[PDB]
Amino acid sequence: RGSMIRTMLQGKLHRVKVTHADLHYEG
Amino acid sequence: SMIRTMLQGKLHRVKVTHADLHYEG
Amino acid sequence: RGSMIRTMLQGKLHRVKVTHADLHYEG
Amino acid sequence: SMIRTMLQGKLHRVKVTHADLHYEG
Amino acid sequence: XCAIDQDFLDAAGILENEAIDIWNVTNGKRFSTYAIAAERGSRIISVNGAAAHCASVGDIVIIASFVTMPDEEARTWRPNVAYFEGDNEMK
Amino acid sequence: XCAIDQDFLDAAGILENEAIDIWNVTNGKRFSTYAIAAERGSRIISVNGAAAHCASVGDIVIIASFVTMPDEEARTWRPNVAYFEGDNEMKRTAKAIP
Amino acid sequence: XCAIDQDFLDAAGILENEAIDIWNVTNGKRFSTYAIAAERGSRIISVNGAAAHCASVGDIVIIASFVTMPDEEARTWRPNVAYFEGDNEMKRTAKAIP
Amino acid sequence: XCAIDQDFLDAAGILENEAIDIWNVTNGKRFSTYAIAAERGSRIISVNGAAAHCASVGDIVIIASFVTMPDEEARTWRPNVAYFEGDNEMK
Ligand SMILES: N[C@@H](CCC(=O)O)C(=O)O
Ligand SMILES: N[C@@H](CCC(=O)O)C(=O)O
Ligand SMILES: N[C@@H](CCC(=O)O)C(=O)O
Ligand SMILES: N[C@@H](CCC(=O)O)C(=O)O
Repeated sequence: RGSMIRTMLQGKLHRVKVTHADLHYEG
Repeated sequence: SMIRTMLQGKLHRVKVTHADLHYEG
Repeated sequence: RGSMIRTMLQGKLHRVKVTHADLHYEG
Repeated sequence: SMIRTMLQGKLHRVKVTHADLHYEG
Repeated sequence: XCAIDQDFLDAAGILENEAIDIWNVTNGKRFSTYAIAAERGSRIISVNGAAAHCASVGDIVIIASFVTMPDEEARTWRPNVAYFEGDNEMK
Repeated sequence: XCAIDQDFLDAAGILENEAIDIWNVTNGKRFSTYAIAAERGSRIISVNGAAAHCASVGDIVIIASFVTMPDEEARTWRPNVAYFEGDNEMKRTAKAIP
Repeated sequence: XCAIDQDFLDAAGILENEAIDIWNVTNGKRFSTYAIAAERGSRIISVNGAAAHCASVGDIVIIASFVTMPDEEARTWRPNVAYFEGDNEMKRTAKAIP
Repeated sequence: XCAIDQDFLDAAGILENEAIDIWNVTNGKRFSTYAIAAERGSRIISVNGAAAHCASVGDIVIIASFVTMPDEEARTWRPNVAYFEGDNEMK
């Protein structure tokens, strides 16, 4: 009860390359 | 015990209609 | 159990003026 | 039910000793 | 802060006084503030206070809120999305 | 960080060591730090440490704290708001002010 | 926002609609958005919406998610890490890579 | 990311893989990353990956972590602070 709660790295994609960029994305 | 932060909702591509630097509220 | 948790404005100081600035603060 | 976000701890005025843009870990 | 037509808050599940992220498609700025209700049907999106430095009238923005929940629930969670065009016409 | 008169903390419901967001109305800078109590009645707002790059003496700022709670409580939640004018003179309403 | 091959999401333990941080190694920009699933095997990383101001095709990024948990679980927690090279070729270790 | 002498993590209660905020006193930049342990006694503070764009060797920084807890506990909570001078000499 009342426990102190940490924010932890859950997971990561390390050094993936961006494949597409869409400013006008409609979703 | 693992708590995730999730998108609750969004307003997609709304336009700003007014800007009020001096707002009092 | 499993309730969805919101992040809400708890309170605010509205349009307070900064009185001091101390880059080299030691606390 | 109201949960606060609190400073847990801090390292005050440490100096950066190394920078590694190409880190692999 | 950002005042938002109540109909739009209703559609997105965003609450008055909730933390919101604003992502400005026009100028790329990203900031975090809280939501205020504007009159239903007004179609208003008003950036108030310091946030006025981050958006101008006519800028296109995305306004988002986030919630926390356990992983088991998060796996099937569905966000509330409302889509706009033109002069803040929903759909 | 930001040292704040304890009376101002009480009015806004902000706790010593609580995370705070500071939104600078004068210069538009937005940053996150934590609250330090200053002496009651001092009317101090002191930006300390790296935060001193983001605000100057005389700047007008909004200092906010956020808390988490379930949806049902969130739907009727009332934030604690304090309004200022003049020499960091505190009021309970908006609404009064030049 | 950021659409990401579902295989990459599985490897990192990231969920559709989860908040993610994106740290751009190429240009130094740092931003927070949410994850969208792209088709399995597509190898897609697509920055959509306002996020397209912060990353370009070819940029190298780190995409992270954070979760909350009590201290005792945090002290033995192991993040799910996926390492990439080449044509978004995924590896389980660091450690292999040019 | 940021690799930090384990003694320093021990003093501040900061965990390996915990979210941390870095506030750069020298150049004013502010960013968020996660902690990695460096060898105990090395006195290392290494900014890795994208974070290298935000700090240079010799910059003075403040590194902080935050936790959540109920209001009743938060009222008496005490953070773990370690103070440094010179070449990362604690105290
Ligand atoms: N200055 C706040 C506005 C909040 C308020 O109106 O008090 C913002 O900047 O985002
Ligand atoms: N430098 C921190 C806070 C720590 C302190 O100086 O008291 C701030 O930058 O916002
Ligand atoms: N514009 C948002 C996400 C919403 C979308 O375009 O799918 C981003 O900016 O990061
Ligand atoms: N690029 C991360 C480093 C994390 C990692 O090493 O994967 C940062 O920018 O803060």
